[PDB]
Amino acid sequence: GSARSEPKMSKSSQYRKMKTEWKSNVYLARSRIQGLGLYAARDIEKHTMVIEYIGTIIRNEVANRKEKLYESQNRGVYMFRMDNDHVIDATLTGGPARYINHSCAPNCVAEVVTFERGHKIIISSSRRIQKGEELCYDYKFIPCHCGAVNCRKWMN
Amino acid sequence: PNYALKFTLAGHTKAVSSVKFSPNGEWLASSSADKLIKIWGAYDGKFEKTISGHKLGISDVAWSSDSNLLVSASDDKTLKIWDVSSGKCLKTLKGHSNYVFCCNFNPQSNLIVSGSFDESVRIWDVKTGKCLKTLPAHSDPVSAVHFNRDGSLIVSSSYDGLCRIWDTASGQCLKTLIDDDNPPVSFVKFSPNGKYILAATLDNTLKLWDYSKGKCLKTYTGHKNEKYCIFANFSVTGGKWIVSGSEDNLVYIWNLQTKEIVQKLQGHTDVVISTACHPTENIIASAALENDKTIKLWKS
Amino acid sequence: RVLLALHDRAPQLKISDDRLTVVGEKGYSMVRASHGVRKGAWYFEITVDEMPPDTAARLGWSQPLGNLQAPLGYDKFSYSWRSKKGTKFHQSIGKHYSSGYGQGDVLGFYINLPEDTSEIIFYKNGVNQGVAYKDIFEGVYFPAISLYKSCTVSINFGPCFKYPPKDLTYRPMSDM
Ligand SMILES: [Zn+2]
Repeated sequence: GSARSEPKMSKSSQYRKMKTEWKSNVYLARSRIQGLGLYAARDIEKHTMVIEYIGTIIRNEVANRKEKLYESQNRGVYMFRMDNDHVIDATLTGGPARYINHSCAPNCVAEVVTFERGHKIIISSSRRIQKGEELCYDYKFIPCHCGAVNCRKWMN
Repeated sequence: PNYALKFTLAGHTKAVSSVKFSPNGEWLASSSADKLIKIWGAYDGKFEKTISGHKLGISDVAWSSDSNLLVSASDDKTLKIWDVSSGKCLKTLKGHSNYVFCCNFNPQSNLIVSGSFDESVRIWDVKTGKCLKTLPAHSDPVSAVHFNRDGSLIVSSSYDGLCRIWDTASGQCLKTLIDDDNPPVSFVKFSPNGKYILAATLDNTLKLWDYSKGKCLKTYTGHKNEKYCIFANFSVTGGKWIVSGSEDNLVYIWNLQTKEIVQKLQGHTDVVISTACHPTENIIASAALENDKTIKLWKS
Repeated sequence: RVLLALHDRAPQLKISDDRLTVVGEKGYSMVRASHGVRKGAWYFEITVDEMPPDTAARLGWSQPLGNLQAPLGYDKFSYSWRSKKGTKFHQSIGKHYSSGYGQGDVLGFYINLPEDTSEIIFYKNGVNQGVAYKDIFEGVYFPAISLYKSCTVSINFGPCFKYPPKDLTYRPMSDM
């Protein structure tokens, strides 16, 4: 028994009110599912906005080389698609939201509100999320390490 | 450079995982995953006593000032606090949920780190043993824990080349180091000053990484390390020497400035899992896995 | 008439309103022509009018089932040759061929296609650049363009060619 011997094989204005408080929203807190997560030192209320998925826009084709980039330094395991047209990166320079994990009871979903500068992934709330509850979103595209009630223990 | 074979340490039921010498020339036990720690010797293979009674295989065992006090990083998700002349379970460390890969007593002999894979890494007390902190040690499973010359810094290895020098008093590491490879790093360690860390980049090029700049000093050649676990050693007995482990039934002993192939020593029958070094004399062991089941001592 | 196509485009690509010129988009996405063959030795011309400093643009034959968004040379459907440092590409891998093309030339391309009863040759000011590879696959052979920042290249299909060589017996595509 050894793993060593085995080889390793109205919306816009309130949204900008949320944009004026990104230091004030949260701090980078942990979660014992895997490493970090995101907690809050406050109670995130109903219809409270949280975060926007920003970063580096991939074109239509550049993901076909970004998948080769994933084999050097193992850089991005943090993916979320913009659309059929584009993908947004958060690994070289961009959004620091690359530590929003997932449990099979996710407390947030993905919504799109479009500015003049294009479609933007916008997060709001639908309930009073209390202090210290991990924010995590459903994927809908490796088993989990959360230990949740009525948990699928998968990704999507 | 005419390092010659002296002894042979056989008598194993499973594969041998590690050799780690005593700090002042005392002992070298069978630190293996065979549910066995036989207290073998470093000078002539002097068999002392039998300390066993485990549930599963030990990834690596810790060491002490008198080379006696142990703690088992076995694969049964548990850790007992061991003593040589006791044979008794003192307490039990709980807080892991996967393979307990590695655990250490610091050179001040007052800490028990215990490395994990799903980042359930907890730094423990030697005396009490109370649950303190889960640590986000990497984004990957941990493959090395080590304490430096004095005992305020903790280096840890990753599966993408993170040389995170974790702080003991606070818990926030300082500097992030990187390479253009995507290296599943099997092992990192400190130095006799704590400034140069030898990581594992798996294209037959292992690099000795700087503290502040994160550069390498001298990138070696001629070695074989692409999949299998191989330790990292240095020698201060005479002049400058570079000793490492191999895979092709050889013993890797070289010098730092050369970066050449000047000495390789046949005599093994398996991938060398482990070598180690001694501070005052050139007493060097060389362990291997299940296809050898021996630990061959070397001496100039 | 031998011309371009309507939906052979990306929305960031601009096929110009003359159907004789393509306007470059600053990224790298593939635009292709519309009239090709499957078997025989055929010919057309791409007249490269104007070029900025330090560019990257690849030209060559292609098959329509490739990538609509790639820089040319990404697939086994097509070959390419770059305007900087002159490199032939098979699935876009650096294999040194020549030195690339500049401002004021005509890139008029030759094809060779046998059958039981195949190479791609590039020309530049009439210079026989050599052979990229041998024994290419079966399909319909369109031209293909991917460009730098918004430069100016022209296409040509008429028999009044600007640089007609005298080394091979070729036919214009406008006979279709
Ligand atoms: Zn869950």
